[PDB]
Amino acid sequence: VEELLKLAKAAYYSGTTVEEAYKLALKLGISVEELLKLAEAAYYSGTTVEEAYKLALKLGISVEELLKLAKAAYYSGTTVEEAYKLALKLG
Amino acid sequence: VEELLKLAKAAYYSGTTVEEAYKLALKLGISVEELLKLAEAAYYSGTTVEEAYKLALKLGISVEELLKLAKAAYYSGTTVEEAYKLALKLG
Amino acid sequence: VEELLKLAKAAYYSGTTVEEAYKLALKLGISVEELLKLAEAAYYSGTTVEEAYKLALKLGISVEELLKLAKAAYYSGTTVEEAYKLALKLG
Amino acid sequence: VEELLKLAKAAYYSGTTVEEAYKLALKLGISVEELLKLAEAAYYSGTTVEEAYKLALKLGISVEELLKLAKAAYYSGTTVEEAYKLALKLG
Amino acid sequence: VEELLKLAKAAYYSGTTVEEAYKLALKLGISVEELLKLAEAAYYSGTTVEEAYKLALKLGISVEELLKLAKAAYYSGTTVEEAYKLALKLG
Amino acid sequence: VEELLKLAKAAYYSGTTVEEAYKLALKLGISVEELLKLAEAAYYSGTTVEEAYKLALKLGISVEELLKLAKAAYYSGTTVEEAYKLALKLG
Amino acid sequence: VEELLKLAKAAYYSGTTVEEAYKLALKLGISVEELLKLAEAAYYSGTTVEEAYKLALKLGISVEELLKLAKAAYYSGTTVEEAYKLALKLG
Amino acid sequence: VEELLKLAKAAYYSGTTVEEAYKLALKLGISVEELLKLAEAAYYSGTTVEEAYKLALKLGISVEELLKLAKAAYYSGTTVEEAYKLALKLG
Repeated sequence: VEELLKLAKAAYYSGTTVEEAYKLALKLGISVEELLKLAEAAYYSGTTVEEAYKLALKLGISVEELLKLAKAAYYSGTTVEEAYKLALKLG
Repeated sequence: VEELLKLAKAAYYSGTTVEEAYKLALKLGISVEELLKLAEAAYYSGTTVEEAYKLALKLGISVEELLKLAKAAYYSGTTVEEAYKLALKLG
Repeated sequence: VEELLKLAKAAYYSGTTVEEAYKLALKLGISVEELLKLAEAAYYSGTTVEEAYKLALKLGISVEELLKLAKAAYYSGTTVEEAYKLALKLG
Repeated sequence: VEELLKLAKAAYYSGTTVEEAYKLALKLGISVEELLKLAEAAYYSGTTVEEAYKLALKLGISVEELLKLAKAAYYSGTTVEEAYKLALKLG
Repeated sequence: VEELLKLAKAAYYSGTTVEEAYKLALKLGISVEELLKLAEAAYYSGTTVEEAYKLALKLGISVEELLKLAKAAYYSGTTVEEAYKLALKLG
Repeated sequence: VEELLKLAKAAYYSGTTVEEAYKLALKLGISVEELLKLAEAAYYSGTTVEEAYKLALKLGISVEELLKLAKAAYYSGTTVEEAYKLALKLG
Repeated sequence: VEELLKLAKAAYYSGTTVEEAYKLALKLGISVEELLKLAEAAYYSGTTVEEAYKLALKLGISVEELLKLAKAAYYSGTTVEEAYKLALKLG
Repeated sequence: VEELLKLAKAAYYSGTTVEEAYKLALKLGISVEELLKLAEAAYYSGTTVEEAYKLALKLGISVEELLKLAKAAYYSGTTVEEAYKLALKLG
């Protein structure tokens, strides 16, 4: 029932349903926790979940770091990529 | 004094007074913790506490599982029963 | 520096200054933690700190129990004494 | 990404940007944690981060103690210096 | 407006909304400061705010000590409990 | 030269020039500090400075409280008015 | 060791080494603090340190006023001289 | 709980565990503050904590001066010893 609640939260974030979220979590071969993180991230950044996961592999990072980066980017008022580049520019 | 505070929180949730909550806790033969859980659940679902407990026996579950089901149902925009059926449907 | 902050919080709650709070803490022979608890309590109940402390002895309880009783009373919409009587009526 | 988030919080608090915050952290030769602390302090006290740091050296104290003093001063309705003088006055 | 800002920080940290944060502050009968502390703690530790609070009562400690333990645990790469056990082990 | 720098910051925020900012600060009969606060606020909220000042009188508050409310609203993802109403609803 | 650190920060700002900075500090007969201020200024304005000091004598001002003028000019998007003329124009 | 956190930070910096850091703090007969300073220093210099502490005696200075020298060296791009020699060359 817990995973279901997580899925319901993710479905809330992505504006979709719970079944779609469930199939999407399988498609990307991930757990519901990672899916929820990616949901929060995608919501704070203003993109989709799949785009989020793709950017998460592109920059070669985990879902937590990506969520944190999406929050940070939301604060600073930029995209996640600009925020990563800024994270590296200062080392 | 702790149980009384629990009862006061439950009274906040259920919109009643503390004595009604106590007599209700006797009626259903439950503890103040279970009563408080059922209160939160009843708030998230939009039903009464007694209705909540009855649904908790109907579906043959605990108060905690019922609470989780009420949150899950609250996000997706359905009732607790639809949430139970969906909880079994996806395994 | 911490104890001073406790005194400043208590002074905020009781609407007085920090020196007054300190002297009140001396007068009643209590610690700044107990003073802060009694301050919060006094605010939730809508009385002074001294009234709160006197009520704490009247009912023969600790500062923690009194604070919990003040919270409970804040929720239920009654006095701390009525809440105590309700705490006894239900055992 | 964590340090970047700290920098984003500090940049939010100080109303500046994140790069400006980092360069400010270089100027004063401090860490991002100290920078964020000095930011909070500066907000509760109503000064800049640099002013906060100068006041922090003036009194020969740490950033944490200064933060506590800024909170205390914010509550009591005084400046950080009067709060220090009060910190010594009461021993 | 200040308490509201604290609630907004806590709501940002916990990834929820502000109203949810307030109702969460009622549920646990705590102040917004304690709520924010428990939020930070929950972030550094990787748990919920409620889980954080339960762990805070389990060990019979304050919210500040718990926050410090969550930071320590985040740095050292352990749980908050192992950090507590380490806090006692070294005396 | 300080007031001029403040005016340059405000002109940065409002996307206008320094002379316009100066005449605008006179028009509203305010100091440059209040103007800068209103600039930050108007930027975080996505409105003009005059609209900001008008909302600041409408709700009968100061410039600092309004800036804090604009930041909070920026975090929560709502307008300043909804944030004020939420600030009152919970008391 | 402090002055050396100031010199190292100044060396960061001016992009040179520490010895060049020291000999430059002798050349202009100034202290390391003034040198550091002039470094920051030179960075914000996009000129050299010597150019900065020469402009500081040209306009007959201190290093601090020149720094403030460089920031002010940096926001509005003009040179320090335009900023001086504008500083006098508005009184 | 604070001293434990200092030890955890130092353990982060030195890449070891907290117990190792504690035993190192005993071996060298120093406080956790000095240990943390020496940790930061050792990180900025790219050596171990013991090397840093030995270098602190070699040059006959305090932990603060050594940390400042490590920062300076980090900026200028040299070793702590070369930075010390530069600190003496300029008097």
